[PDB]
Amino acid sequence: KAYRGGHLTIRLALGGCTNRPFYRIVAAHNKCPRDGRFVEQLGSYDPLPNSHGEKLVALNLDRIRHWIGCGAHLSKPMEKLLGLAGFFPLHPMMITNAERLRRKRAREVLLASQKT
Amino acid sequence: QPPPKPVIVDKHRPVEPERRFLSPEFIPRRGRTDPLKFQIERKDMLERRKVLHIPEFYVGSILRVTTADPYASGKISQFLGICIQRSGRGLGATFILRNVIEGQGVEICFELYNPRVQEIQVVKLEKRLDDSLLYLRDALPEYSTFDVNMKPVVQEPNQKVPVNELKVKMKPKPWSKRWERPNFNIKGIRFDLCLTEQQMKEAQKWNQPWLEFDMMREYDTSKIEAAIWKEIEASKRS
Amino acid sequence: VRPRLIAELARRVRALREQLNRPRDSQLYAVDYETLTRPFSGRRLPVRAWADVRRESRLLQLLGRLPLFGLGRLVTRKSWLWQHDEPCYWRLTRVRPDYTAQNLDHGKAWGILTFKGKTESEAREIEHVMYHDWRLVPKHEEEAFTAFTASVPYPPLLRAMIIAERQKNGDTSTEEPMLNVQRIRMEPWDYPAKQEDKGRA
Amino acid sequence: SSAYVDSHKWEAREKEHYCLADLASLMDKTFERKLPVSSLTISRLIDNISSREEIDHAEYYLYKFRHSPNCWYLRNWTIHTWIRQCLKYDAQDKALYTLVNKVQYGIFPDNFTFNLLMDSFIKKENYKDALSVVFEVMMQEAFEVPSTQLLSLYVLFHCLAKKTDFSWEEERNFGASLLLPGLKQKNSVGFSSQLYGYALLGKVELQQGLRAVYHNMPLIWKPGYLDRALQVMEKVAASPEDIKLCREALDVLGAVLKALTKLVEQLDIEETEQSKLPQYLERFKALHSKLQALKIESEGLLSLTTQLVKEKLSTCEAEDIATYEQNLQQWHLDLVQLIQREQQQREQA
Ligand SMILES: [Mg+2]
Repeated sequence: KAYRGGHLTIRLALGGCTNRPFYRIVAAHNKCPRDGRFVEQLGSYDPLPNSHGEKLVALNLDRIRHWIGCGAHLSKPMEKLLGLAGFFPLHPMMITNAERLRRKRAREVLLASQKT
Repeated sequence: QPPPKPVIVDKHRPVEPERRFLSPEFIPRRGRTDPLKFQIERKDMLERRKVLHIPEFYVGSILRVTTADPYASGKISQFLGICIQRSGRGLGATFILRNVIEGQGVEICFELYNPRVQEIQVVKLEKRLDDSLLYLRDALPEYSTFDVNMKPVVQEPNQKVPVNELKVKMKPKPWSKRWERPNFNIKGIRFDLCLTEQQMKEAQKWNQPWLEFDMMREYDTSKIEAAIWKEIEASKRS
Repeated sequence: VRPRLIAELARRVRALREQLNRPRDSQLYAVDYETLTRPFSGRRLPVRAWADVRRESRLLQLLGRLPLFGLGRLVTRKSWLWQHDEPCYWRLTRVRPDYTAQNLDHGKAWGILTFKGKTESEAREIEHVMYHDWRLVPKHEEEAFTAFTASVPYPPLLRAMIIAERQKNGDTSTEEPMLNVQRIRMEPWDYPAKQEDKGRA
Repeated sequence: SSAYVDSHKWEAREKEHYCLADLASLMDKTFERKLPVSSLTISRLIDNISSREEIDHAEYYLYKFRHSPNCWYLRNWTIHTWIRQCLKYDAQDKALYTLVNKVQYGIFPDNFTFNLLMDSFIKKENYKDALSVVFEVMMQEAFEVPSTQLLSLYVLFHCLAKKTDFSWEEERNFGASLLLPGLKQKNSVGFSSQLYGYALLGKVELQQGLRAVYHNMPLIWKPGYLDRALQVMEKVAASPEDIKLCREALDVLGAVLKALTKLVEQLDIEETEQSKLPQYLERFKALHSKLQALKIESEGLLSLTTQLVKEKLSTCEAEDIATYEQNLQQWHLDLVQLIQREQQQREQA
């Protein structure tokens, strides 16, 4: 299926049964379905913690750089994960969310100290 | 802002003024009778004309008519059609109209003096070289199929009668009237395709040239129509 | 193989028909100011432009009040001059109004432009002509109005990658890696676009 | 200036002598087939017109040409053919109608043509028509011309002869028109009229906001018109001669009446003009006192000073006639080639 126009995009594909999501960063077209066919599987991600408590994620740096140099747009969630990793700049929306959470926590502590 | 208004003035002198035209139903028939009948029914239709306008037209002209019908949507009936013929004289003078709609060819015979009709309108005013257009039945439907809500084509107030020089294609030979004969003296149709040299050579057999050379059957009209104009002008003055 | 002709037939027929009787620019740009909806579309306008469409007029409506639609006359991008204190304008070169328009309040016109005194040597096309955000500057105060006057480190993971690579290569290279940022001309959002590249209904 | 007004060359130069009815029918056919048409047809028609209903046909066909596939060309020589054809056959109502709804007809006379028009207005001795016309010329913003003296005389006489206390549209029109004629940096009259226009503009702003200042008027958005008037006064006092008139009293009256007891375009940091009124008035008193300490006759009526402008008027009318005959020569240059262009089509045919 040759999609008119469109553009390659490395994004998140969903797997696993219900109540057990497992994400897969994978190169695909913009018009591609969610779990539709892809071109190359790059890495994977478990949003759930392991027995150690940490969460799992894998990145294929060489192939990712290859696909970027070939040209491909990206998705905000996985780009946020990349910025968290450190191979990529940190996300401005991440900064704003962190600042909002910290302001809200300060407000909650203020309200607690006021009630007490 | 208000909109501008159109203005047009083209004044080539010996074109604009046209003078005369009489209605084809005022004149009587060759038959014998006292002109008292004629003048009384004429003044009747004239004091009716003082109300109703009968916008002047000709055969082949497109007329749109509105009439007060007892059983109709709004008790009114509106019909558009081309002029086939104007038949009869006096109050009983009528005109035939025809139109093709939904693939069906319908036609009406209108009394132009019955109070049942409300008013007349000329969507187009033209003249066909043929005096009678009864062959439009056998003609193709594409010639008769006309639009009902087409706007009135604007016509100059004082100009000559436009005569369209054309000819018409027709349905195949199995006709009802045998229009090909020379008795009708018609020219809108096209022999070259409607038939062959053999058929026209065989049909011109019934040709009788002496009809137009005869001079005792013709009906002079000069003094008659003069009196007609005189009395209609008298009725208009009074 | 069986060909098919009616496909191309209808295709080219529609091409000709739509390109012939396409809706007029003025017709589809018309707006009813009390309902704030474009006719022929039934769509509503953005809340940020509601007030500007209610109050302010269009570019051709401004240019209809002076001869030749003011060749060289100063119209400035209201949005550019509200987003930046610097003056920004349009060296309008060519103009063509729409004949079907009643007030001649629509059309196409463009030329050279300038953004914060960054004049371009290209008589290219305007963007967003139909908006009600057009402001005409008179022939006075015009010179006074138009008067106008390193690098970043790599990410931590990437610089560590390069460190390991060059350490394997064998060189010390205590220098920290950097990139060009002065080369990268970060362009603001309001940089104009290509009217011909963007389509039309 | 009867010689400056009349001109027999324009009336007896390059007449076409074609049939008005023929040209009308031709234009009707062309605009019914809605194909573009050159201005040569309209020019020949206008040159051939010799009647009132013919000028009416010309107005209708000029509307059609405005709404025709071509509108930008705007040939000023054709415009002046029409202007002469209308003014010699005495349709001032229709002239004024076209000039006010120029957006509907798009007439744009140049310096000498408009000066001839306003001289005819002087000869007929009407004021309201000339007033509306000079407001439309303010809309045009074409004042760098020998007609600047005529415009100044008109505005400075009509503002005095007006005697109208309350009219916001008219007052904004006056305040905006009093600037452009004086921008040629002439003298006391010039920059003091600029001052009075600044005062009127600031008054209109303070009384109905800055919206109408720029919405339906070509003007600048700086709200500090009172500040600009103060700047003008202080720079004049610093610097020549300043022949003054009692319109400074009108300025005093406006300032005092404003000092007397929705979208917000004004910026938050900078205070609002309502709050700036006080220091405006203190600075205005201070500059009044400075001017009287420094010229201060305030008796010479400005309309009487415009007859001394007749000197430079009669000096510049010569160069105006020179420019007009140069324009006539350019028109005779390009139009003969445009006629050969029309013959090219028949040569091809
Ligand atoms: Mg039969």
